[PDB]
Amino acid sequence: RNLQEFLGGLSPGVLDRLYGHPATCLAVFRELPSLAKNWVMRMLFLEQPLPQAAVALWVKKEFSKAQEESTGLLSGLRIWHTQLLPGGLQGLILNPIFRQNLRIALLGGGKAWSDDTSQLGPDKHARDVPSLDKYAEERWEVVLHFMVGSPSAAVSQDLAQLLSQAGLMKSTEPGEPPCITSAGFQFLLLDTPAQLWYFMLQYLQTAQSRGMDLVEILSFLFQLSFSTLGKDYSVEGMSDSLLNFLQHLREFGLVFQRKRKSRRYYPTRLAINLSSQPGFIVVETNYRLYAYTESELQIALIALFSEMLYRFPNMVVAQVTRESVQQAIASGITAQQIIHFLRTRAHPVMLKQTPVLPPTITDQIRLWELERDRLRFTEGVLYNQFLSQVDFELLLAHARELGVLVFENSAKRLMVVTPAGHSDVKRFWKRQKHSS
Amino acid sequence: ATSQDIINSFQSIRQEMEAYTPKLTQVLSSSAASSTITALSPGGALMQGGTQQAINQMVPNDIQSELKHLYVAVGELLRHFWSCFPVNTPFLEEKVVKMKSNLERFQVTKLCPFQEKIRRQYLSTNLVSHIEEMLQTAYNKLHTWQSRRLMKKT
Repeated sequence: RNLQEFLGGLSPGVLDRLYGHPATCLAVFRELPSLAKNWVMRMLFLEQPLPQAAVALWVKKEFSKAQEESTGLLSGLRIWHTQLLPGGLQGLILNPIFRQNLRIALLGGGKAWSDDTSQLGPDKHARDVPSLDKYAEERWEVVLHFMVGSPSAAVSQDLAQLLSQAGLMKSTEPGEPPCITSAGFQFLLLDTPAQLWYFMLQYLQTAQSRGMDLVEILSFLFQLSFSTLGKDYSVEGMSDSLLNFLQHLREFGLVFQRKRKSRRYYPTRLAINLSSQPGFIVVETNYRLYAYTESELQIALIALFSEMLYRFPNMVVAQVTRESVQQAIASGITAQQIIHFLRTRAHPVMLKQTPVLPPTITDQIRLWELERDRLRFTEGVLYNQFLSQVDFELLLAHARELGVLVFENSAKRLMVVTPAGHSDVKRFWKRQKHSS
Repeated sequence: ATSQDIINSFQSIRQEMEAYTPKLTQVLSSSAASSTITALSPGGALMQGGTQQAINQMVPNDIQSELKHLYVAVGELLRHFWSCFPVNTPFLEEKVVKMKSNLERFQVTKLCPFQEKIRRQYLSTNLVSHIEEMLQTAYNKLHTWQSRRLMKKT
């Protein structure tokens, strides 16, 4: 799921409380479509509602579908609310709180998002941007290795429980380590910003168990999203629970902090990328992958759907075979996920070509994917004992009404239904003959 | 161009903008934004939606055929006039006068009844404006050339 889907199901009060922070409003505005942004900007400096027809006349008739979609999305997000214009007309005006916060974020005004940074002076143990990036990469690699099950990576108990609640890994028995499921493989194949966003969404969903304020967590996350890289921020000014949540972020690599009691925290590159690098995989027409990577995580991920051939100290040469792709699919990974992963990790050299990946390789992978699903199997019960067409039609209509029909053929008067509905169909058939 | 007032204005604006601070509220106002939207709304000053809305059906084709015939006549007469121009021989001096007389006779015979018909039917299109402009330009050019010819004899 995406941000818009998550925000659609929230109550109006929660949405209004979210708009109280300028950082949240900017993120919501950037998540809007291109057409919606122009409407928001035009209505930013308006103190009076506008007629619905006047707004509808801005976009041409041919692109009315995009206008309708944008209007529906804005109404669902409650960015604007319809106003009862005098004379029976309907006026459209943006939410005053959202508009005020957006103007504060853009034009200026009010207090800063962070309390202060120069009160405590320069950090005694400050790090650099490459160090923060290395720390974030190490944390993410440790998390993903713990997802795989490598003993070298050990995380906190609550983090492991969160993965179990997310369904990526299941713990069949207490004490024994959980096993990664197909959903875990799909999560691994996802892009890093997508993985971070999915993990944050799962955290937000499970936050209701801990009784934490969703609005505060969302506002803090959005503030971290726009935070400048390499600049510390004041820990003070936050509730006790949020700091605890921040500690979990410290385990996730999004936020770096020297000590729990330290008053300085440095947002990392991964935290910035959460709101939204060059790729290290070269794909050749002969079904060969050349990866410029050294960490065991990427090697394992590539070996999930490919056969390894050579491992030079700074290079990995692998071959994409039919058997490897079939094994990966049997593991639960679809071809679309593999193609997306290859495109995301594609080397910058391959970006020169008009297609990111050669069409032949993608077509071959997709065809290999369809090989497993070529045969369709449906367990059920077949009825072929119809003496008359009229009797067959009534039973077929009853089965369709029950919604247990699998296959119908009026030409030969043969039908196939689910075993669960077989008892109901038999009871219906007996009643028709007995009552006759 | 002007006196030292330009330098005074330059110094005044330099001093005014030397101590400058950004503003937010004073940049725009609700009334100004509403007026701009109304102007930019369809049918506004900058968004005039008329643009000869029904010109294909306005001034019916019966009048349009007569207008085309008058346009062709004016074009032919002015082509003859401009072919005669410039007048380098005394023979062409009388020919241009005859062309001017023919133009005036054609105007009186056709445009005035055409203008009366337009007024009777109340057509908002300024069809006569182009013909009047062409005739006025030709008359002004002829008058200027005659004045120059008189001046050359002085």
